[PDB]
Amino acid sequence: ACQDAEATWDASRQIDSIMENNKEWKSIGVLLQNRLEFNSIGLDNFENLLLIDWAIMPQRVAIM
Amino acid sequence: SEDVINIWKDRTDPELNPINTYPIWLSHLLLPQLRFEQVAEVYMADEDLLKPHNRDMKRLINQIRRFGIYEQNYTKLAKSLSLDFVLPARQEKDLF
Amino acid sequence: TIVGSQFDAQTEHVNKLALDLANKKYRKMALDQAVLRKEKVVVPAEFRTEKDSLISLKKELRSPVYIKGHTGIPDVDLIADNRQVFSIRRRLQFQNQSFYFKVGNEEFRCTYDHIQIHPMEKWLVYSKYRRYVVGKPNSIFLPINILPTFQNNAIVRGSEIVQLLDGIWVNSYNDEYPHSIVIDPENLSKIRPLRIGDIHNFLPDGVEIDKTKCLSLHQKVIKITGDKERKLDIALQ
Amino acid sequence: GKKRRVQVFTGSMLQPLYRYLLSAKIGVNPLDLHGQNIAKQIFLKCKQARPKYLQNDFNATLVQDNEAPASYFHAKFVNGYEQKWYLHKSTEEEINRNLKYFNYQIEMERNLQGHDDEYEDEETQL
Amino acid sequence: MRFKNLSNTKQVSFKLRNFKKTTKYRLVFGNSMILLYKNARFESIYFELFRKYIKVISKKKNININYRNCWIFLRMNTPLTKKSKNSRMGKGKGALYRWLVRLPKHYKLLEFKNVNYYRLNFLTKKWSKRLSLPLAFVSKANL
Amino acid sequence: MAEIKAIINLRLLAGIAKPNPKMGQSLGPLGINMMHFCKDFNAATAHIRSDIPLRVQVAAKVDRSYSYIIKPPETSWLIKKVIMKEKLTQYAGHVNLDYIDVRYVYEIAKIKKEIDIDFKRATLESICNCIIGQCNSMGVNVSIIDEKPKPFNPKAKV
Amino acid sequence: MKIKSALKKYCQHCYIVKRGKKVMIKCKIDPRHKQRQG
Amino acid sequence: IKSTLLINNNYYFNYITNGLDLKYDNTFQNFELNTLSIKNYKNKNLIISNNNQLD
Amino acid sequence: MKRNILFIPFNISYSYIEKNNNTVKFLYLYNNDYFFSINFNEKQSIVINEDTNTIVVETRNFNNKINLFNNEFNKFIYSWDNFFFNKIKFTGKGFKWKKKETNLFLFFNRAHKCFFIGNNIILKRLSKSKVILLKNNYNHLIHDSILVRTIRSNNIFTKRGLRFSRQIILKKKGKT
RNA sequence: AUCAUUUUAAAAAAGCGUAAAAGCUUAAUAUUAGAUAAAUUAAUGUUAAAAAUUAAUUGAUACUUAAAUAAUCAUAGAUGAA
Ligand SMILES: [Mg+2]
Ligand SMILES: [Zn+2]
Repeated sequence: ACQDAEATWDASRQIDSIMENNKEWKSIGVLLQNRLEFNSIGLDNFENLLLIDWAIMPQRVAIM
Repeated sequence: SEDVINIWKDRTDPELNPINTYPIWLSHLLLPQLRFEQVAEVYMADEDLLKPHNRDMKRLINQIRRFGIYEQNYTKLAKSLSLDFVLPARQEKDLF
Repeated sequence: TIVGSQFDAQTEHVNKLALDLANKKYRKMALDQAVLRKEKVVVPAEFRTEKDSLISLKKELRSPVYIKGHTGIPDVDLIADNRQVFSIRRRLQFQNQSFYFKVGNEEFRCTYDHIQIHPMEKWLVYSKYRRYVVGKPNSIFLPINILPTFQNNAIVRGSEIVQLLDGIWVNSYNDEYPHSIVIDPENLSKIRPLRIGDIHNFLPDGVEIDKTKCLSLHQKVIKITGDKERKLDIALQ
Repeated sequence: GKKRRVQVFTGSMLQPLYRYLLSAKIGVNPLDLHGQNIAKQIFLKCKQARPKYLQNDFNATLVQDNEAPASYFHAKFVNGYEQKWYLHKSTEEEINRNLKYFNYQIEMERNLQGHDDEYEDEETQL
Repeated sequence: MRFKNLSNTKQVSFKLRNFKKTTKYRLVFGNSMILLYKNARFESIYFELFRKYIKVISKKKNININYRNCWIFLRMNTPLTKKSKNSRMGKGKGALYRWLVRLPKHYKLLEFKNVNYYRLNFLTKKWSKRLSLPLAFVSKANL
Repeated sequence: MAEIKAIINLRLLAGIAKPNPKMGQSLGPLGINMMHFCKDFNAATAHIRSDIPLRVQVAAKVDRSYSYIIKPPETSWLIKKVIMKEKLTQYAGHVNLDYIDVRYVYEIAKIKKEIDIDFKRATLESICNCIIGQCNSMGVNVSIIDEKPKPFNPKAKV
Repeated sequence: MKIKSALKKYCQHCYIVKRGKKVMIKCKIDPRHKQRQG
Repeated sequence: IKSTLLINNNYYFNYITNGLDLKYDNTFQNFELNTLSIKNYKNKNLIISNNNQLD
Repeated sequence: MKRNILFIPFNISYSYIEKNNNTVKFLYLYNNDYFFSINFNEKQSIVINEDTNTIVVETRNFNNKINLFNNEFNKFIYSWDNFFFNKIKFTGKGFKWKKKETNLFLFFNRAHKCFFIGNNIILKRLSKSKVILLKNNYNHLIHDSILVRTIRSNNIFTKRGLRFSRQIILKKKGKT
């Protein structure tokens, strides 16, 4: 019953909007990248259902 | 000199160990590295057993960048090759 | 590849989207080979007259059309544009899909049977079709399309499926009829291949086989080889 | 197939552009958008290119000068010539014909001095 | 002529001073085919010149196919007699020197089953240039 | 001058580099001193066994200058050691008979990575997948084996 | 030169030139490839 | 997502022809040291970094 | 579209003029010695740069003659206070010349006389195997330079004979 | 046999080349500038959403399938355009 919807389904489509209208996201994001050092990724889609606000891998880490 | 891999005279022979001792990515080698071609047939049946790991995708794409160049170079051959000569065939080659 | 390896190692986990997607299409197609899409197609056109000769049309880039009818039905012959005709091919579904023709308020179902092209000149001569009516038998071509199965044990290793027939001719008596046929050959083997009667037993009630076209139900489609090593060891020894 | 036996030589008619240069100085405003990238490409052709067809003392540079009016391409030739070409409006093609307008003359100056500034015929065939 | 006793009997057939026939072409066995496009006397050397070049296509080493590729139906039909040099007219009919095939307009010379589309178009063009006849190549794709 | 005239692949023993006349056919007409050349080779490869054949490249230049570069031994030769055979299959794919186990592949890949300049950017999965395709062309397979092999010294043309 | 009614290009470098009703081929490499149509 | 969050941008570009001038000195170009934010997102020569010096 | 380019030297200074009616457009070149004008149709649009002394042209009329219009216009201006130049050589055994006041004497294994006489040129010898010509028109030069060439030219077997200093030379093996 | 890796991209190569090597060019591709991407048809009345729309045509450009029309050439004899 969910077959057709999941085909076209993608969570990453939300990225271009959240990159604009969320200052809480960027300002701490600035700190993660510029100043300190980790293998940060950014918005990473959790099995096409969520997009984690900030994450680190392969350690399966989340900063929501 | 009872050396198996030792190129350096100074070093010693790295000895075997249990397979669990090594990183996981050796396990992805023993499995049959599929083409992207059979891999779709797997997805046609949704065989949960055989499915590619993540690194497989890069190698499948490099089959696919390289297969596109195989056709473009074939079509030139099929159209410009003198009838005296022979084409390579695209089927199996049963010997004996 | 398109990104350096050093960055890909950080993002090796990302590629699940790649493989999780290909689950969806190739499974969807593999199960949707059988079904006609539920979408109406229409072809505006005009009647035939004795005035409109071929070569007159063919400078105007129209085309003749021909329909063969069925029991008790009269034939119909029409005029249409070429670019309509090729667009009708250009669907997936061309072998069987139901196409209508609107002359005026009237509509005439049809199917594709074939087209003739003038081979030395390579322009469209005519576009031939076959009538379809609901309450009466109607010739259609049901292609056979075999799925892969990693559930059988002989199919997986060193054996080869052999599709001796591409499709089946039948007679349909109802509105919606199946596009094609799909088979799961697990229970098959070298010992028994599939035969047409194994299909005749499994069809809807509105369908029947056109015995006038086929030879015998005991005819067989899918055949399976033996093992290769059991040959190869014997070949060398 | 078959072996060529006629050898057509095209070495003497080879006339590259940056050959009579001694130096170069790229100038960049970060406020240009058309005059930046034009100078990017030239700096490559000064170093990415081959050193045979350049002088031995050829040194090209790049500097970010916010104070300039426009991004520039300053240049210096062998026999004394020196110029500047701003780049906020021009193209890469309008520049080359200026370079020919110098390089065509330096031959007329150096040949009179006796200098063979030409290449062997065997350098590039067709 | 008479097909009953070919080798034994002596054979004669009328030259046909204006013989024209068209036979509606259609594929039966396979996918692609070559067909003739003009009434003509098809020799044998018109075939034997480009006989190998079909084998190189349809047949290849170390590959086995169960089904059949080519279907040919050519047979000789016309004896093509002739007189000697210094012979007056009358006093009978001439003698033999060859045999041929009188083909109609739309004649399936060859019928193919899954053979390389790209080579047959390269073949039939060269075929038709030696022969100077109009020939065609057809595939179920274009139709 | 610094411009590259030519490139040559070679094969050499580590400490027995010597002006063999069967290498002057390549380096003769370029005017390179085989003696002065082989000196700088044997000097570097003193930390390597002398039985082993390596390979090297030489960017021969327009002034008959040179700049030698060293690479690991031939990847095929290394496997013939483990496999204890000298000659491999005519055919490939159809005739598959040989067997290595992964636990040496993981060790001979390090050979390539520790030395070869091309793989400095690369990971180990990458390198290990390179030889498996080289193994498909040869009649070789990767299967678990508990045992160890015994020594063998497969030939090299030198 | 050699008069070919049916002209033909042997090498890629061959090219066509038309001087009035006159037609021919020329090559920058092999001067034997050149032709005329008559 | 990195390109928006950078502050001290340092645009770079190559002037490489081929690695033969570097291989034949047993050298090469590193990117593990200072694995940077961006490499060749749109312009397939550009690199961006924070470090005002980058060797 | 091909947007042809008109070079202007540095010694030259120019102006561009139009009517109030804007139905006429023309251009004026002016030097210490000379002056020269030429118009542009309503269908030719124009762009100018003082940065390069180059002018760019589009043509809605799609006339292909403009590509020749350039070379005349370009060279006709550089023909003011600048020369064109060319150089000639030879290589051989029994070859020589002698030079006396734009009257060049050639001795290349020929029974007859081979004088070359220059009307309104410059000719100055730099070595035994080299001589430069100079003149303001390019088309008279080649007619002046090529007459020297036709006495002996490059053998296709050996590069012995005369030749220009920039040319396509042919070679063919012989007597291996 | 047609694997695999590094690459922004690069064929166990579609070809020339070599005693074998070397060396040259296409496919695939980047930087910069110039620069084509324009017109439409049919659907569930109004409520999902930091978000996502199907079937389909015509036309500009390049690759590709190819055919048709028009002009030109496709050597000419023997009393003199004929
Ligand atoms: Mg390769
Ligand atoms: Zn040519």
